[PDB]
Amino acid sequence: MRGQIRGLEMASKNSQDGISLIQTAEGALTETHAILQRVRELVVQAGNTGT
Amino acid sequence: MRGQIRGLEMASKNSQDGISLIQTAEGALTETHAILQRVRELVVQAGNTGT
Repeated sequence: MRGQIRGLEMASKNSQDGISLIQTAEGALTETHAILQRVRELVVQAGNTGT
Repeated sequence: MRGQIRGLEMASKNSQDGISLIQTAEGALTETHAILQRVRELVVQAGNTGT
């Protein structure tokens, strides 16, 4: 039982680290996203403004 | 949705620029027009005044 409890607690640590990682990469993709929003503004604005 | 909203707003800008362009060229043709009115006055007045 102490085996399972200790290993499980350290597993909780492991999982929280995972939450950290995925949180970082996610916010990174959020920035990527907003940038690409600006990109579409620059593809509409680079519609040659028609010509 | 933010894609469509942003791109659409900048599209409104694009269209208003188009309104500007067409407004300019239109007023130019208006001047051309009135000039050609004077031209017909000068083709009637250059009817040789008959002779």
